[PDB]
Amino acid sequence: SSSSLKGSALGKLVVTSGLLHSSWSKILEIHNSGLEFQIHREEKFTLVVFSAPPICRSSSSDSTLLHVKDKENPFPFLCSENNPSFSLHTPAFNLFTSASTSLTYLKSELLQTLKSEKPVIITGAALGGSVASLYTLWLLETIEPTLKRPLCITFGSPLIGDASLQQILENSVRNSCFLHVVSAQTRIKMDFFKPFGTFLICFDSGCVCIEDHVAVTELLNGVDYSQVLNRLDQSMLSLADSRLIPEDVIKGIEKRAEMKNLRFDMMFKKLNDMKISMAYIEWYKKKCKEVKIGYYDRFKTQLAFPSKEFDINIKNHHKSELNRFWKSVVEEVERRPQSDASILKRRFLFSGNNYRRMIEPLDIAEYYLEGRKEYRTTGRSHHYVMLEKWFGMESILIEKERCKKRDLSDLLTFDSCFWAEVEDSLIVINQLNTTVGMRDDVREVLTRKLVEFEGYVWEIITKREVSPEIFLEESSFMKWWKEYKKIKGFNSSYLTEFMNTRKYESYGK
Amino acid sequence: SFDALDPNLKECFLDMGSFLEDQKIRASVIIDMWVELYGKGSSILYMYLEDLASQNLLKLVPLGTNEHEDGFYNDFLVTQHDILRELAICQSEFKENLERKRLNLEILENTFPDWCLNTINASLLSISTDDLFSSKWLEMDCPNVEALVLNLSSSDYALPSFISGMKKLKVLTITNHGFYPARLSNFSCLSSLPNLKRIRLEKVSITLLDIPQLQLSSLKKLSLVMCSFGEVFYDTEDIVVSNALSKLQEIDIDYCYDLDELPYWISEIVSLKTLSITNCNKLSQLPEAIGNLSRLEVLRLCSSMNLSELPEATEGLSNLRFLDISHCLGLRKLPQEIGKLQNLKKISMRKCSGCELPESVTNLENLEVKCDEETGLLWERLKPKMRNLRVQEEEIEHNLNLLQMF
Amino acid sequence: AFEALTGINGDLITRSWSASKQAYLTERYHKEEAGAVVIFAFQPSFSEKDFFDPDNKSSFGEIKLNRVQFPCMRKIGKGDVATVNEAFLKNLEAIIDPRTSFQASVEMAVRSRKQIVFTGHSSGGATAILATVWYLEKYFIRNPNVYLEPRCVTFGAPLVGDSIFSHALGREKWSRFFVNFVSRFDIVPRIMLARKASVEETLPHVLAQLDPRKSSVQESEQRITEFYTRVMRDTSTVANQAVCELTGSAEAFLETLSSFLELSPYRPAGTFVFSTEKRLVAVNNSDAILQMLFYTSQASDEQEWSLIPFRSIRDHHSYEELVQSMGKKLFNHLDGENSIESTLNDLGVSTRGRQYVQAALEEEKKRVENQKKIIQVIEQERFLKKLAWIEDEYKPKCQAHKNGYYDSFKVSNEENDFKANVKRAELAGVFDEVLGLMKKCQLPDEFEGDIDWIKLATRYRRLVEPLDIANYHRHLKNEDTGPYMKRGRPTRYIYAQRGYEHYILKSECGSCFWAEVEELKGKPYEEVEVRVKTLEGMLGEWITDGEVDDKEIFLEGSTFRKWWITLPKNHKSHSPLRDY
Repeated sequence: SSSSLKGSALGKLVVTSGLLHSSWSKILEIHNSGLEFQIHREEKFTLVVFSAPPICRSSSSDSTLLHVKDKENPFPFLCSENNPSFSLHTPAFNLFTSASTSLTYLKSELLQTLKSEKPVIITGAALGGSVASLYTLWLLETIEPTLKRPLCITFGSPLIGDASLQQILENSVRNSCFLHVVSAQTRIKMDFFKPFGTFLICFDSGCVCIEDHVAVTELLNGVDYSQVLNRLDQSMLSLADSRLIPEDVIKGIEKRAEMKNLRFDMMFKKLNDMKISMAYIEWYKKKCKEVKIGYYDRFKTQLAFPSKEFDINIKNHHKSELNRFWKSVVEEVERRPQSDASILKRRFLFSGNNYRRMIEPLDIAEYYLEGRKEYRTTGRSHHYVMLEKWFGMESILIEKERCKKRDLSDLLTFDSCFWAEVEDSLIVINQLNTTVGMRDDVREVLTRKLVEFEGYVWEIITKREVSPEIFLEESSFMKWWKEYKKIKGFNSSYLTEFMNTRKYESYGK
Repeated sequence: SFDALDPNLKECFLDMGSFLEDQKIRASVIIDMWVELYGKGSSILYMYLEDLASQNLLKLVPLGTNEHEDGFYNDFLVTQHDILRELAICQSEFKENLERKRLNLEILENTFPDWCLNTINASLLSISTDDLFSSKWLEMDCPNVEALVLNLSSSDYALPSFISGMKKLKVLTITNHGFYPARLSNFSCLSSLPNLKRIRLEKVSITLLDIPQLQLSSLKKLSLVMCSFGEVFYDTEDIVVSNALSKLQEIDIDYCYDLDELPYWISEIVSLKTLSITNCNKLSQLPEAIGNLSRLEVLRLCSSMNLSELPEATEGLSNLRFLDISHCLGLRKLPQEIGKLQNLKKISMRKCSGCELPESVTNLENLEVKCDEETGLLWERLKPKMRNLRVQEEEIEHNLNLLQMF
Repeated sequence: AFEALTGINGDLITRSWSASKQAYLTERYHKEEAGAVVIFAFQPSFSEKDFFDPDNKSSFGEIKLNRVQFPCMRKIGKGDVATVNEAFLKNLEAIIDPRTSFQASVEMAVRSRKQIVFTGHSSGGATAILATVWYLEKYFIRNPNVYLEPRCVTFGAPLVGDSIFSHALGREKWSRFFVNFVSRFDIVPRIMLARKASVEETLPHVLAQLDPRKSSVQESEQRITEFYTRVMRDTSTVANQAVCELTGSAEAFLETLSSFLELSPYRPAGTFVFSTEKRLVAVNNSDAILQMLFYTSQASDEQEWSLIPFRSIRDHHSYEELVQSMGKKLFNHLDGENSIESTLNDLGVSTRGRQYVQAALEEEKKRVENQKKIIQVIEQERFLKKLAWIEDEYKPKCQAHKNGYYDSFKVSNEENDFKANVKRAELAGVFDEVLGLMKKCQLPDEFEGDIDWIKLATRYRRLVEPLDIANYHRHLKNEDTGPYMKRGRPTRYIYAQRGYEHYILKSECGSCFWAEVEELKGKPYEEVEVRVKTLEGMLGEWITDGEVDDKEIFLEGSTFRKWWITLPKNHKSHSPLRDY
């Protein structure tokens, strides 16, 4: 029974380490109906204490809703596409919002203390506990497991958030930062408000540590803490022991944990299947280049008019699975990192970079055949932008060298939104050729758009950052070139001289 | 070579002459034709085809990891060199065109041949047309034919009227070689034929609701590949399906991309034995009237990636033997009464490792599951609850055979 | 039973205890001969500079071993060296040096074909262990014979090494030579589990009380109880940490705590033999020994809380009654026997402690079953068909095209290349899963030393690594992440290389030949003179050993030949290979 043993031992370990006694002593010192605080920069660690007025019984269940686009929302970093909103307990939110004033400077102090590798603890009693959590959740707006994060220790506090919040903080790093010390005699009304984080439950003859929120629900659903800390201290040298939680809860915790471990191993196993799928895409791309179309235009045509058997399999089996897998990977690692030195260690990061640069063009084809505009700023999905950012962060720390006498045939274009630009340019050109009664300010801005695109194209060609397959006869880039050559006239430039003399037929040789 | 072949393989090889040059033919086409022409079994005809590939007289390529089950050969290419077809032609011009047996005819831009005014005595007639064909049909007599093949390239097509004159027809095949689907019309003429038993179409734009309207009283099988269905209507209850279609047993729908909803009438063929909807990637669900097929034996749904669940009325299929859901990636959970089927013996569920087996599957006996190893993790826990279970595992070998269909 | 387990019998215990008693007088060590036996006993110490070195700045006194004097005390594939106590290493290095006439004596005793035994009471015990390892690195590892097998027999010694020390003994099969006797309440086997700061002010008094020589010192109730209390508190935290990360169970909040915790790096090594007045219990499992080091000396009942602090000290001096009267006690080997409840309550363990010890033994069994599964996988026929298709089908057809399978793969114009790529990926997955099990310590200590595994991994690396390099360079992956040897090379190949090199030795690898030629070509010859010279120097040794094949690399269409031919005729006239 791994989970039962761990829970008992971890409660025992935290009790022996000695943070409850120090934190509670500081709380007792600040105490023995407003919001106050104290700061102690001891040699061991910097410790911040909040005190706050007693508990309102009538106002126990009111909450304020927040939203991403709302501007009074202080925590916009933690709401997402699957959770665009969350709601918070009202009185503690008001206390925190009022106190924001000088704890801005305190935030500078505490973040600077953390960056120098010293521990920081934020703690409070019952209502001051909730406020403390808010302050901690305010400091956590920047996370990487290379750098430190605060720890919150909370003695007998009410819940603050609802199920949307505990869904945001379900299996993430931001859970590991909270520690709620609650006697087994307190009962909670969890119809609306929910628990997040890790809990320490203090029985009479021992204590237990539980990280699962279902079990907290099953144990606490429906005191004075100096005595319970004394009782734990005395029970430390007990001569006899029982099991303080029932075995039904143990079975539940074990079951869920085993499921989670299996699902962790599953993606490590499935990455190799994904690589065989990409190999199929490689041979598809090779044939699409042998027939002088390019795989982007072949994919687009066969999406409009399906006629072939290989292409339906490409789209419906290989690309669909690849998209599903990589969305899952990005959804999972951006709440729970790898390797504690970098999320997405090295096989996932470099495979994901290759996947993005091979597979996004087809997502652009789908987007623009379906009848949409402005892909880059309004259309591309989250996992693509995350993959680009994470790889670019590390690509600056590695040494490499690009030869100027190579064969570029098998290069993948570094900007995976190249075809989005081409589609936008084609849209603009046809809107010029088809419009009537159009003003001249708009005509001038459209000419600005064309000149901008010309600059972008010449700067990727000259830098050797595009693949020669954009020069294949039945490409869309060549349709853009033909129509722009018509609507241009004789205004010669660098790009026009490159194309006209037919020097594009030796690029990348 | 041709003479060195035994008698039967002589005409089996001679039948190859009717298909256009370098045409990638699936092995089910000629197998169905041969079954109706020669009354033999499908298995032994596949053995003859393997034999002809052993003497290096044709090429046989599998497209995937399907086995040679009962007459499911929609997954094998027959591919023949030019000169082998030319040799197969060589043996059959000895007799005269009006009294040939195997005659291949060509029509280029409505330049009809001037001997078709006569009375043709072929029993296996093929017709080829080009892009410019305008469906100005000459009137011929062809009373000796039992088979018929129509190669197309047109944007629009009308079946000839003299089809009603072939009182001896048995088989029918239309293949479109154009870029965009052909619009077939003038199709009701077939209602006069008393002997039509198998029909096959490919890459043609058909309003599927026609078949009940057409009184195909003797049709045994109907197969569609890559067809387009257009606007899916349903509201023609005027015609009793079970009386017009008294002899229909198999329907094979393959690669029909736009079919998002299965038609209403196929639930009313109580003579159904097989039903096969494979590679249809817009089909998300099946009608709850499928439980009205009380005599359905086989049911294949291979490689339909978007099908999320199987309908409940699968309880009512009391005759189901074979049940194939290989590579059904969107399938989540089998129906919760799947264990009430007291005849289900086999299942293939390769790549269905993501599908949750309900409890009552323990209420089955002597079943053989074919699956990959990741699927077996679902099938290994429940072993000691099943007195005669077999779980046979093969492996996916990888090849580029489908790059022929590019 | 005991003799069939440990390899020693009663008279050897008797002689070792007598000799280690004699060593209380002589200087630094004491030699004793009896027929075909020679035993060296070592002298203890009871000051503070001989446990925690005053020069050392760290909190436990630890120093890392040296890769040239103890080459085997490391994790092979990873690279990490072991860690020992600095005081004990200093003592050993003082003893070994030529001025002492210690090496000459052991060489005398070894050329005579006799048995060698190292021993000592408490601190001397810690030196004995070190000497044994020194012997094993100098003599036994060069020609391993039963004549040369040593013995180490220690009496209440303190802990000496970290977890890599125990792992390194386990991988070499040397853990069977060491035997350590610990009484139930003896306190010195538990001292080095504490922080130096927690005992620095009360250490010398209690040490003075442990000396059997200067016995004139008198007790103090409070100093004794304080030493005992703090020592057991640090022991408590070390054991709990060990349980909580037995399987990596919810490591998150444990890491968050870990920013607040300092815990000793010392673990048991060898076989540990706990003793009571009724029974002897033997354990080979280090995790179970670490739990029993805390649960055996907790209180049987309540009022015994005042007796334990002094009975610990008094039990440190109870190894004479133990040695003279060990034939009259029942012997039980804990790892094998399955009725541990009676045994472990006889030792005084509670029920929680018993569950923790059971957990440790179960995890060892889980590691053994993991190894069984891996052997089953790699013995099958589909795996070896994947490996034999490259050997017998791909490589010969690529030799018959007159360019070799590296360049054949790098051009990739056929379905045979698609098949090689998919096979390469499948084998990659399997060896990556094994490596991942090794990195979490889910396999037994001796897996990296198994010879079937070394042969398999060497065959795999030498066939398939050229294809991984061809994949890297085929598709321009070396312009996105740099040269192969730095950030491109997978960890499985490095692990295999290190394991093979260790097994035999007791442009650095030949399987990475191609990488070098890809870095070196296309460059002016002045800048690459040295590197081309080193490569063409090691090519002969590689071709003989079988790392590089000779039918492939000299082919007409090959990449290496078409680079070699363009070098200056001044170089091509004096090359070591110009006759190819």
